[PDB]
Amino acid sequence: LASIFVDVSSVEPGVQLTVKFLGKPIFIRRRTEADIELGRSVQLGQLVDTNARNANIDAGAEATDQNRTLDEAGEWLVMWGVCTHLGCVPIGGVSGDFGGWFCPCHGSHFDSAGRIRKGPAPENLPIPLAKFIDETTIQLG
Ligand code: FES
Repeated sequence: LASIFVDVSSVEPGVQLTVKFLGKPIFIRRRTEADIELGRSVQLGQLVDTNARNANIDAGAEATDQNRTLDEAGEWLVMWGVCTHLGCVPIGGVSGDFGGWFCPCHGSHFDSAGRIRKGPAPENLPIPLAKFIDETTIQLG
């Protein structure tokens, strides 16, 4: 079966793990308290794309910070590392003007929940089928 199983036991706050799945990067960021608070401080009305783009929940779900992470605590942000404009790999480590990712191909800025805030990309970075299957492992797909 296609599903893969990622050990995240050693991922510390402020670290992104990048894993290849279906030929493309998946970003698994363990968010800092700053990342989480900032994500939760954004009103839906401020967003370019109000859809959660999240395979795990209703396709009409709103792009609240809570609908962008795997866990209620908001520590685990898992998304395709594929810019929704033309597919370049967004640069992380708190890059760009919105405390998240910057796609250097045509200048798209994503926030700390991977939501599009500035530039040509039309959509928030999509979230794959992903869930914890115990304390230390995320199943993708
Ligand atoms: S591919 Fe990301 S801004 Fe164009």
